[PDB]
Amino acid sequence: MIREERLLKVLRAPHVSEKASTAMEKSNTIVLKVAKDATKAEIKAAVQKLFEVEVEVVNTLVVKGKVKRHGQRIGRRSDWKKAYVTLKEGQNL
Amino acid sequence: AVVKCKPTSPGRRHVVKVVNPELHKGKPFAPLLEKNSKSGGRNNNGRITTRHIGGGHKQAYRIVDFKRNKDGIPAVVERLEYDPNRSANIALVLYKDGERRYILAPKGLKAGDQIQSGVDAAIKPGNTLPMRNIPVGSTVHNVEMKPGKGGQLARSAGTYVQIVARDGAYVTLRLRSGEMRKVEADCRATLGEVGNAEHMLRVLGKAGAARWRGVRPTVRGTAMNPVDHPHGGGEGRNFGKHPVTPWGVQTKGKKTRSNKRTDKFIVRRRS
Amino acid sequence: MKRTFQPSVLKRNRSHGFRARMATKNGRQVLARRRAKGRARLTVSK
RNA sequence: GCUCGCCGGAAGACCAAGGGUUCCUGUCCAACGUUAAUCGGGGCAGGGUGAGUCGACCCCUAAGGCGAGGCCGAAAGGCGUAGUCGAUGGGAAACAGGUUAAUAUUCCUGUACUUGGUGUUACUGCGAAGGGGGGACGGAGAAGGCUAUGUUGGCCGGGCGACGGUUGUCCCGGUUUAAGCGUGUAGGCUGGUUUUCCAGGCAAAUCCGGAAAAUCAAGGCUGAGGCGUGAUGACGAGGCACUACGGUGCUGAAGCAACAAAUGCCCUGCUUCCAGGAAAAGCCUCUAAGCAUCAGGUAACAUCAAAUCGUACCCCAAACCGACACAGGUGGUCAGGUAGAGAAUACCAAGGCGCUUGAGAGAACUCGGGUGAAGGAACUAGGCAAAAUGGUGCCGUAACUUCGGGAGAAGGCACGCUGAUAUGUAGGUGAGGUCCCUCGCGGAUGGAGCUGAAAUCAGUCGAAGAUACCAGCUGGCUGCAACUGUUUAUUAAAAACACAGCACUGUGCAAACACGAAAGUGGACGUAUACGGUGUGACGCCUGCCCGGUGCCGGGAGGUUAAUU
RNA sequence: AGGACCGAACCGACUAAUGUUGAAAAAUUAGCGGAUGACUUGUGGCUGGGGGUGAAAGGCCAAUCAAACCGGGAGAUAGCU
Repeated sequence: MIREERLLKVLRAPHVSEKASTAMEKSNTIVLKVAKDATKAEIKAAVQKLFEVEVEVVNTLVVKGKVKRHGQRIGRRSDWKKAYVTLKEGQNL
Repeated sequence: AVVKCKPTSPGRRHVVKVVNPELHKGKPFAPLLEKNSKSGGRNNNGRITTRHIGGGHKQAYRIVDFKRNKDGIPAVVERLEYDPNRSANIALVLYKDGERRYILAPKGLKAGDQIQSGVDAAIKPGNTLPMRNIPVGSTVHNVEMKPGKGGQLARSAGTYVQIVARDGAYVTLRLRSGEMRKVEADCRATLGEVGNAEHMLRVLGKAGAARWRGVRPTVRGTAMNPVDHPHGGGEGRNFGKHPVTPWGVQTKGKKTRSNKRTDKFIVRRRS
Repeated sequence: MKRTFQPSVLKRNRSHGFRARMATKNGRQVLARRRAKGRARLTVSK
């Protein structure tokens, strides 16, 4: 499922928002931006090795980037992948 | 039996239908079924090549044994069936070795009757054998034109052929068209007439009845415009043409047979 | 009333898509003329 | 915020297609919004779409597409075999509750299920691209059993009324609970088991098919719903606490029965008819090549896995197709109360709205309506338009007729409410009890309770009882076309086209004919009771004379006559 | 049983008024015909321009079809304005 070079490139950033904070307080679930091509398996092992915590389940979605017009021309933001990584009951960080 | 319908509605008054209680009710023998793809009269270019074909009921194809070359093994007729693909009826026959086939149902044949094919089968209705061993004068149907190729002559409901002569390797047949034709005597034929002679006594009674059979309307040429048909348009009802096909060829009277390679088998043309 | 454009992405792509142009010599010429004109959109794609 | 009004088989809710952030929150108002705009589907920023079992992908094919070689064609290319693609169809599995400003059968809580891998253990013949089964199939109709759902009663909580009465035969509200698991019911289909033999199933078969004995009468298969369990729970009016007054927390009564009842389910059924009603895989079974103490098969427990993409929002529309925030167009699903035959119609519930210029005024004239003295088609090309008729039951109904029709012909009578028959009837449903039982979701008996049209008699209110909405005008003579259909999308729906029926004529199958320089294909997996072309146009009585002209069919002697020599 | 009868949905389009710089480049309102059939409709497919398709009106083939649309021959030609 893993090879360390790949594992280091899969997790991109913490995602901060009220939904992401509540998901931590209420469900011990951390919300992340991950590599667009990442799989739930890679995310689960990357989190388990790097952040050194035990993972229960990983859920993922793909966010469509918003379009912004500019007179006669449009710009488009990038799609990215969101990961809801649920930690095991014994919460850490 | 042919039955008239009562005029409880105007499209019923003239219906006269062929109802045969000998025919199996319900479903056929599935292992002899194939798919049957309707065409709308269009060829592999997607063009209408034969007009007036379209719609009408879906149909499954019954695999019918026109060759009748399971020689030596007797068979019994299990039942007569309705076949949507043809005017004749068919018989489901069971061979002594467990095999089942369909055959054209000859007149008089019914469940229980025994059939058989081969050089030595008995001279009786529903039997098949090479015409060099059917007595001159007999009445046959499902006649082969080449040995072992499969029956092609006199299959439609009520038709039959008469062997009027045998000489050399060739028999002479009076086809149902009236034509006298030579066919080689090793060709197979089945004794009797094709069943369901009352087929020609049906009266569809209404337009929808022809639609159920996949026949679309015919539009008369003289009802068109000149650009569409040589029978032109006019101004009120006008004609004054010599009647032709939509493609300018003389209908009514012009011979269109042109086959020098088979001329030699035609003893006398139909009259 | 009912108008002439009734959309269907599946039918759009089959009649006019990139692969449909590529399938015939003349469709491949539609794409040549279009690349020589310098178009941004060769066909309507995803 | 309190009222009023509108839709309610939609103007509500949910899908697909299509769109693509329009979704939620904050903030802003120039432009966009047919007005103002603090508001917005507008600007700016941030947030938001969570799946083994919902869809896609995936396996399987349909029409059809593509197509190694190949056949054909000046080139380009056309067609096509093996194959390979292609859903609008077939194929494993998840439900109820809670939660967010915005997602949820995806998160959480509870309770499940499916198919694979790995291990353990007991038993065991395993094995396919092949065989067989199965999957797997129409229309119409009948009506029995049910559920969804509703109504009443009971039960529980609350109520005692702004103005005469209201502790009662009173008022209001609630009375909800899934998949899964167990049971195998109303009902549907079918005889079962053993042995032996065999020209079929491309070889093989223990399977299918066929044959022959033996033997038992009950065996198997399918199957809504109910009941139980799931549920020690969830949901639940309300209560008590807090509250930034938006909310949050804790707690929580009854949760039954009877009757009615679908167009949903049993039903891919049953009955019946002719027009005779996909394919392939998954699946079950059979063997072949093989493998034989291996492998593999079946089972229980355990363990692991089920990736990836979609998921926001609009969706009969202000977000899709219409240049517009356009009276247009857009496939499927859901179906509450009263009246009603009803999915018509009227009023309502849930839910959603008052349609993005308003304020006054109360002229002509225009638009859309209501009423009208006397007359009643005198109008006009024409009763154009209006007005009128309109329901159910019973009585009754002409010429003509192809005996079906004409016919709802025409015309007439009854119609509300209350009581009696009967404090609720005929009927429908059906409990306790008693008895039997191959004991059950059983049978008989029994008739309580519940529900309930219609009739007659008597009485009674109004001008009027099919009172509203809703809802045929009728008759006589005649042209034309038999009829139902079809047609000039957008000035013509007709007497025009079609039609069943009739005739002529071609066509012996490598058919005629048609699309194609061709290959190939349609005709047709049809075969003269068939297929094409042409005309006529149900049916009834019938269809006469003319072959000179033009056309077509047949003819061979003579004349004339091409390339060629 | 029925191209059977009455009648919503659904399909159609006989009459009239309105509208005609429309709410709408064909509609709206009141009426109207079919409504188990030659019915109606979703998804996808096939047929291509002297060609298709046509229950036939020269109808339809992407808002003007007795020969579509686009590009090219092209500055066709115009004894005409």
